[PDB]
Amino acid sequence: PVNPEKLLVITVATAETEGYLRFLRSAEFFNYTVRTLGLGEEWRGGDVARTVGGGQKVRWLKKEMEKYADREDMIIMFVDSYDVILAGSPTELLKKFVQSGSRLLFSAESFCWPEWGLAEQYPEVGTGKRFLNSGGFIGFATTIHQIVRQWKYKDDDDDQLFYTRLYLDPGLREKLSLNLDHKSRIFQNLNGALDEVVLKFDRNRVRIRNVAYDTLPIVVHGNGPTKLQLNYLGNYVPNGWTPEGGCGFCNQDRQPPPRVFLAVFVEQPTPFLPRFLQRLLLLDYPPDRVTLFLHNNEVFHEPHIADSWPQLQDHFSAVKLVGPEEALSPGEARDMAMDLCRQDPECEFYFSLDADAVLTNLQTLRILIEENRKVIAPMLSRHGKLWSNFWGALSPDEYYARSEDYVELVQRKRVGVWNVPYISQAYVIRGDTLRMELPQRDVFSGSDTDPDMAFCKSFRDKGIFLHLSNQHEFGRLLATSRYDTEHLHPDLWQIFDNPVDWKEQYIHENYSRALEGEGIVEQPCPDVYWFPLLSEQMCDELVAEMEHYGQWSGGRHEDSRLAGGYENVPTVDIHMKQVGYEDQWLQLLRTYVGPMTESLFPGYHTKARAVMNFVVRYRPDEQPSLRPHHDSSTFTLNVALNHKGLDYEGGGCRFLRYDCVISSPRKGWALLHPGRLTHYHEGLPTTWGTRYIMVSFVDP
Amino acid sequence: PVNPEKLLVITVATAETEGYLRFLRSAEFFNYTVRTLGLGEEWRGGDVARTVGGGQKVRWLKKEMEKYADREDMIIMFVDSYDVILAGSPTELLKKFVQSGSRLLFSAESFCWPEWGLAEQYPEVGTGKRFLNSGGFIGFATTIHQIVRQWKYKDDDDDQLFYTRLYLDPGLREKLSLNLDHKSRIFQNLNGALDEVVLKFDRNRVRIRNVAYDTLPIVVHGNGPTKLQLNYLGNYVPNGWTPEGGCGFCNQDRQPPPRVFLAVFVEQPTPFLPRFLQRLLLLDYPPDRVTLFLHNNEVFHEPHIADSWPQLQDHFSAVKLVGPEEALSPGEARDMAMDLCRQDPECEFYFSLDADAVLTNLQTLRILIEENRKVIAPMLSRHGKLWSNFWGALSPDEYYARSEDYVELVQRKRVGVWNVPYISQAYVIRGDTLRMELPQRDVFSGSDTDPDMAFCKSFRDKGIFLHLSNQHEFGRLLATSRYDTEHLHPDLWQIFDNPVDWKEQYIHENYSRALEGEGIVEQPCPDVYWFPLLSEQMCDELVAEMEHYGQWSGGRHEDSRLAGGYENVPTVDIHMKQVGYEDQWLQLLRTYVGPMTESLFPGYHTKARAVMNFVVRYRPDEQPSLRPHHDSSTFTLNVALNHKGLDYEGGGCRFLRYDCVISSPRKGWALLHPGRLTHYHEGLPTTWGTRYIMVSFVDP
Ligand SMILES: *[C@@H]1O[C@H](CO)[C@@H](O[C@@H]2O[C@H](CO)[C@@H](O)[C@H](O)[C@H]2NC(C)=O)[C@H](O)[C@H]1NC(C)=O
Ligand SMILES: *[C@@H]1O[C@H](CO)[C@@H](O[C@@H]2O[C@H](CO)[C@@H](O)[C@H](O)[C@H]2NC(C)=O)[C@H](O)[C@H]1NC(C)=O
Ligand SMILES: O=c1ccn([C@@H]2O[C@H](COP(=O)(O)OP(=O)(O)O)[C@@H](O)[C@H]2O)c(=O)[nH]1
Ligand SMILES: O=c1ccn([C@@H]2O[C@H](COP(=O)(O)OP(=O)(O)O)[C@@H](O)[C@H]2O)c(=O)[nH]1
Ligand SMILES: *[C@@H]1O[C@H](CO)[C@@H](O)[C@H](O)[C@H]1NC(C)=O
Ligand SMILES: *[C@@H]1O[C@H](CO)[C@@H](O)[C@H](O)[C@H]1NC(C)=O
Ligand SMILES: O=C(O)CCC(=O)C(=O)O
Ligand SMILES: O=C(O)CCC(=O)C(=O)O
Ligand SMILES: [Fe+2]
Ligand SMILES: [Fe+2]
Ligand SMILES: [Fe+2]
Ligand SMILES: [Fe+2]
Ligand SMILES: [Mn+2]
Ligand SMILES: [Mn+2]
Repeated sequence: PVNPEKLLVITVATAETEGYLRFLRSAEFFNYTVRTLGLGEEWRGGDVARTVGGGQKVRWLKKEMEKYADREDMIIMFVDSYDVILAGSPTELLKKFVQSGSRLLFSAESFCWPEWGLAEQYPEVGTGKRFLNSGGFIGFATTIHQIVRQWKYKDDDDDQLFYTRLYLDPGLREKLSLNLDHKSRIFQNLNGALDEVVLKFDRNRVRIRNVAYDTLPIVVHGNGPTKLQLNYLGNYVPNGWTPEGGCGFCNQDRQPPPRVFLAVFVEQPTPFLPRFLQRLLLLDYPPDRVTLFLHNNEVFHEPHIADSWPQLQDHFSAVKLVGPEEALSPGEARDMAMDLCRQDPECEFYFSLDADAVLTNLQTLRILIEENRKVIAPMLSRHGKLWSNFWGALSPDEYYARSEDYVELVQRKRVGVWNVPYISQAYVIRGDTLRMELPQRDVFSGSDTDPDMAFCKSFRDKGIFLHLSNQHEFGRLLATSRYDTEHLHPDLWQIFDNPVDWKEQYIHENYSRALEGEGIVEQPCPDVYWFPLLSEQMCDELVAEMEHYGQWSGGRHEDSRLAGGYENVPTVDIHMKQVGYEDQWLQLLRTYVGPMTESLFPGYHTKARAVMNFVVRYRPDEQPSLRPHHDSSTFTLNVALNHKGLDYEGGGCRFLRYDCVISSPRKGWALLHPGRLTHYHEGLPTTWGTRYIMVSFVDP
Repeated sequence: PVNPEKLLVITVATAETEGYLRFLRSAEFFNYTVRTLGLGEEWRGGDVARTVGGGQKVRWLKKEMEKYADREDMIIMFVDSYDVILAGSPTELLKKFVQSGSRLLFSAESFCWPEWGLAEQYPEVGTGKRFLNSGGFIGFATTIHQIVRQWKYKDDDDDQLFYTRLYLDPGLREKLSLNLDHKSRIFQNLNGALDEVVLKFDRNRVRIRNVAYDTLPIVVHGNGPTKLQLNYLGNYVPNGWTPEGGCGFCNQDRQPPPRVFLAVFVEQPTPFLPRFLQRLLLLDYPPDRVTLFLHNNEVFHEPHIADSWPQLQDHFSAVKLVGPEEALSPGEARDMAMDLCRQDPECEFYFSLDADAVLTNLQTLRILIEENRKVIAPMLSRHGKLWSNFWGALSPDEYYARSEDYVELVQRKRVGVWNVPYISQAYVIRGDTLRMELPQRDVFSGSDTDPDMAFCKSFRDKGIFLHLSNQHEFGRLLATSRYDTEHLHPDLWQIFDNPVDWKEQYIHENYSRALEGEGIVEQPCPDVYWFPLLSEQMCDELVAEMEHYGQWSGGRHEDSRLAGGYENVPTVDIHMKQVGYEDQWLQLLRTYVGPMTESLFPGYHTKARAVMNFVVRYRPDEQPSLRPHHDSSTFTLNVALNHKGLDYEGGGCRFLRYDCVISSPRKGWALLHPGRLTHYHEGLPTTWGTRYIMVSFVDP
């Protein structure tokens, strides 16, 4: 049994990047002893991401190995650091090294790189990997010194070619007992083997398994174009996220805060923008520490911004509006906003927030800052769907792809802080990072690629992780796809596409409490119920939309009311069909009035069918009253839309068989009474002003 | 001006017949002085109704005229009496006689009778009547004596031929100044002039006008086959019936009573016979003075007679039943019944009453006896129609005909006691008349003519008036036309043909009071009303009819009830359609339930449409309960059909939204509640016995 105190891990790292730090954490988890070569030095090994190079590693390792040239008691494993994680213990590692019978075991990979012609010189291996990879090897310090001491080439010469040629010397391969880990018992290179690697979960740690060879590798190497696949595995392996411990590096359970530049982007017509702008005043972060930048690209939203701007200017430290008249593209506005923070050394954090992001968690900005990441996004999802503001994987084209764990993350089956290839709509970036690692202005622009993808590609090219937290519930994403802007109040038509936000804006705030009991619902007349249904904003916008149409009913107009053996009881009104709001209003009936009626009339069942839905206008100068009649409905819904006293004087609804009068209606409240046989009723005359009501004859 | 004290009317009458008495009344009305010749003598003038004769009148007049052979101061008018009425005063009569310039004025008629060949010998008259009639003449006593003294022929020789031949002597016609009343200024003979005579009304008397000659005759002579037309006129002229005085011989405004033989005839299956038989016990006449004879021709009615007979035998003086097993024809039974009274000198009055005659006036028999007529019938009419138990006129065939005043009599625009040609269904005949004037047994039989017509013809042949009183409301006539006897209780199906009698038998006695207010209707649960609808007999017969059908509902049977989003709520029941009672039950709904629902739910209007009408049977051993549900109706009718306690133990109807229970239903009473939305309800389990209810889902 080889003593783990005799094992030393050597790696190379010119800077403490997130990948290197991820490597060290995995090393410390298993109590590995790591020696890092080359910190602070300038990397002269060339663009190893694009071509060959890396000889500076061999030079640095050769110098280091002269100390141990005679240390036959020492085992050394050289590995990369930026794209390597450790999945197994030193004890298991040494046990497997001894089992190999090798004196210097190199990792094996599928490709013969960089010289593909040398493939013939390699020994024939049946079913395992055949060729050498220089990203990881392990052997006796004496044997390794005899190999690396022969380095005498340029810092930008290829390291793997150097080891390959020495390994292809049959006499040297035999003299020193060199070997390759063909079946990935110790080293797992990802390039050319993605379909062979799966995560193997344990209670408080995660590994990988090679299903081709049925092994559990110690070293996971995201070599070549597999950095993002290694990013995925590194979210779990070895103690990233565990079934019983949860994530292993997030905050989990949570004097001046850092100054922040908040950039808000309005790049398309988006619903509920006044609500979004009002919410900015409610973000739980000291506003004197926040500078606001708002780019509005829509003339449709200029009135919305204008209404909010006095409150925003009075609220935040400083404000800046870039309107549609600047003719800025989205990529130019986002480059501008980010560079305003980049060129300001007092900007410690950049917070980018799009208009379709609804932050229900007012502590979002705090939470993300405490995570102490370079880049981090809150997970936002569209209500009741899988679509959200991040990607778990990339197609080969670098386009959208669904990761293996995407649904688990979106459904918050697994929560934590996740290294992901793409984020959007909301993210917090460290100002230091913009100054030191992404100093260019063309972050979102510069190519024909979509700006939000160029942004993410810009950071992946620099080795900057893009983090995503679902540790908390942060909010949701508005549907903006086909937002019909040709209305006086377009958000009235948003009941289908954005129902949660529609309910918060238009359904009465005390509606849901009334539906749960709690003694809000009243019964002013025997079988006539009274409950809050619409908010004041819904009433005001519906009335406005009606008057904007203008074409109220006149003579010859017929309604479905029964009085004295006749249906000749008309009202001056507009039907929802005329204004194209019937489908929308029928949805309100199914979702909100139906369940209320079944609660108040136990035993009755409804699907809220209604052919007759209309807004009535009473006025002393045209039609102020409505004579006694029955409704052609099983039950009738009657919603007030303005204020008695302020907007009109005059009575409301009289139920004759009960001598019971609703004399003081309440604005967003609805009456619910039977339509036939029992509740013969009358609309009392409006004597001053104008009285609006919304009526539906449901279940005719 | 000729003194009316010089005028003497002479007529002939061997018996004080109704026609003679009618003549004398008209004579006394105008203060005429009448000398009647031949009373008590045997009539030897032959059958003047069938052929020639009447010379006995001329012989009797000749003897009488010898007293006045020299009385030039005296004017004498000879007229018939049995078929003559006087329509004018002696003063007007003498004024017209003088105006004629005649010394002996004979009446004129259209026909030259009895020798038609003598027509050529008559003077030519332009447009008036040409030939002589011996039924009336007026002249000086000296001139008349010179004519009648030449009589020397047989008692059965023709009187009119005698006068005609003397009138056709041109020298004698000239010597004595004989004339004919060509234009009916004084005498109106009806034969051949019916289309010329109309009634002329005054305030307190009635005349006739000749529209051909525009005259007002003094004497109306129903000569030949016009006796019945004279009967019609005699109902008015001169003071029979007047617009301001009413009838002039009826009682108008009304110690042992006469003994009566009451003969009841059941010659066809007739509805409501048990009610008819029960009514016999309620006729307001001392039953110890009444003998009952009942002829039942229908085996269908034998059980009905059997049930009633103990009460009838105990009630009346004596009773006699002739059943179907005697095989008596209607004419034989009516001959038998009438002859039982005829051969019994203690029978002072005969009262014949048919089973389809409903006497609503329990004083009928008294009223008719007080009228002191030989024959008299109460006017009975079929409800809401003109058909009734008399004819006003006869066709030439002696068949049915509508008289000019028939509708006025049936509608009781004119009331009185009327001389009519035909009566039926109910009449009171003086026993003396049967003994002395109609002694034959074959009154209804003897020919192929219908028995009821033979009866009336028998009396008209004897000169017996058939009287009809509409002076009071006496009753009605049942429709018996198509009485469907193939039912367990056929009278249940009589709602159309006999609705007044159907209502009295089957509709609850206190229903109509409840419909007029009076605080019978109850409201045991909020909008659930409770009123009496059916009588106990209706409930018992409907249940019996249901059990007699027997085929109650079982598994797989579906009803129109809504519970928990489903229509799977069945009852063990029978639908009215299955037993062929739906049309009948829908008529009950329209007539009785509809108007009640409109009274209790002001504003609602109904035509009582119902596809779902059925009787439910609850039993502990099959289906004792009915789970909570809604009804597929605007409102629901729910009628109990038996007694809680006596017939079943267990609850009734529970309305869940009100915690209101109808725990003690009342038999013929009905519940009336809404069917939808508000009155979710349950049928509580029947724990002992059997519970029947009648349900209708009206206005679905
Ligand atoms: C919803 O209900 C709350 C509480 O029941 C209402 O709040 C009250 O508002 C009145 C004036 O409108 C105040 O006088 C009370 O003090 C408030 N009570 C509380 C507990 O805050 C609220 O107004 C209701 N919402 C709407 C739209 O009517
Ligand atoms: C119709 O109403 C009358 C009176 O309202 C009912 O007669 C009463 O009957 C009860 C017993 O049933 C007696 O105790 C009372 O004395 C009666 N009152 C009178 C004024 O006679 C009659 O029962 C009702 N008819 C039906 C079929 O229920
Ligand atoms: O600027 C650099 C680039 C490279 N490296 C080290 O050199 C190794 C080789 O780089 P890379 O993993 O990107 O090459 P690949 O494995 O894809 O061939 C990295 O893991 C780092 O340990 C470094 O220290 N500084
Ligand atoms: O039995 C009789 C029949 C006849 N008359 C009288 O004779 C008249 C002639 O009879 P009738 O009127 O029937 O003959 P007609 O007018 O039809 O020729 C009657 O009016 C009676 O006055 C009579 O006294 N006894
Ligand atoms: C690592 O070493 C420390 C002693 O410094 C020990 O407490 C810890 O349990 C070790 N961890 C493992 C995984 O062996
Ligand atoms: C008939 O005579 C009486 C006198 O006895 C007289 O009172 C009556 O008014 C007279 N009637 C007529 C109609 O002349
Ligand atoms: O005026 C009211 O509140 C009642 C109006 C009404 O009942 C109707 O619209 O049919
Ligand atoms: O049992 C009862 O009285 C109620 C029965 C009922 O409601 C029905 O027949 O539908
Ligand atoms: Fe309308
Ligand atoms: Fe209404
Ligand atoms: Fe049924
Ligand atoms: Fe029911
Ligand atoms: Mn590498
Ligand atoms: Mn005559």
